[PDB]
Amino acid sequence: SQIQFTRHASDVLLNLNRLRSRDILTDVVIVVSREQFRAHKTVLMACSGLFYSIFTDQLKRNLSVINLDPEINPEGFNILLDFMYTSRLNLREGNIMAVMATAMYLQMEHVVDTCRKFIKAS
Amino acid sequence: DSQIQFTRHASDVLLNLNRLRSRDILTDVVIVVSREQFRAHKTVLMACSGLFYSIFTDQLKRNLSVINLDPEINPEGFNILLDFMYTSRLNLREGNIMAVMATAMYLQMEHVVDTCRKFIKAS
Ligand SMILES: Cc1cc(-c2cn(CC(=O)Nc3cc(N4CCOCC4)ncc3Cl)c3nc(-c4cnn(C)c4)n(C)c(=O)c23)cc(C#N)c1O
Ligand SMILES: Cc1cc(-c2cn(CC(=O)Nc3cc(N4CCOCC4)ncc3Cl)c3nc(-c4cnn(C)c4)n(C)c(=O)c23)cc(C#N)c1O
Repeated sequence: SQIQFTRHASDVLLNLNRLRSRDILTDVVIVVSREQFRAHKTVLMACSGLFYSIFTDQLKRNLSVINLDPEINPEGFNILLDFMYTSRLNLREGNIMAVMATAMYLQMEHVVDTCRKFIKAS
Repeated sequence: DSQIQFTRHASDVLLNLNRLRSRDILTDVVIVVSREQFRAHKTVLMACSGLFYSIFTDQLKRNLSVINLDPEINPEGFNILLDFMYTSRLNLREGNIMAVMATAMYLQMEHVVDTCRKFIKAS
């Protein structure tokens, strides 16, 4: 017998995004071409297969500054990073290309799937 | 303006954070509760507790790796609330209601406290 708090997880994520906005306990800077992004490694690992792999591998686990592949563009990463901390994704025909490629690179199948559906729809 | 919202994202994030805790991956604090030690992520503690948010909002308190709770706090009560923080689920029983409530009040977790109040009424 347990009590289920329906909004707990969502409330936790809100507060994690609050901490991100004020740069509290952020422990990694993601560099994407010309832009810097600060985040929590734990959240990154919780939302991306790439980051889960990096931060559990003996080569890159302790890095505090990560450089994504040059082909990734900052606009797409910003979108997916905001999704990580909000569960919300702003998808349009003008950014779907970048969003889908970034999500495939970050290994985030749900966004990829949603992108594929968005394409075959329009 | 509008956007797509993934209804299960947050729950899966929390589950993966709990998996990292179980693996002791990127845990950055030890909470000492009488004779017991609990490892955790400050970020989750801050996101779930008014006490932990207040403590760790100080970068010098945030630098600490060992936090001793009030010695009067029951370790089983804290363990129940720690599991709750990482799962959204609270194991409330007649055998533990008093420890959970006192601990929830100490950690400044209103929803659990009020849940315990409703529980005590129903009993
Ligand atoms: C909430 C959310 C999460 C993810 C998402 C997160 N992670 C990383 C991840 O799994 N971390 C953890 C896994 C475990 N394990 C416990 C034992 O069993 C399960 C694994 N423990 C702790 C952590 Cl932290 C993803 N990894 C992949 C992937 C690609 N190749 N492989 C081999 C895996 N794919 C495809 C994904 O989608 C995601 C994506 C989205 C989206 N969109 C999303 O919303
Ligand atoms: C999901 C969940 C959360 C909480 C819960 C979490 N926090 C801590 C918290 O808010 N941290 C953050 C706050 C902010 N903001 C602060 C205000 O504006 C600027 C930004 N930014 C990031 C973070 Cl991390 C709580 N603090 C109190 C409390 C008691 N006195 N005071 C003064 C506060 N009470 C009563 C609570 O319940 C909770 C409890 C439960 C339960 N049960 C639960 O399920």
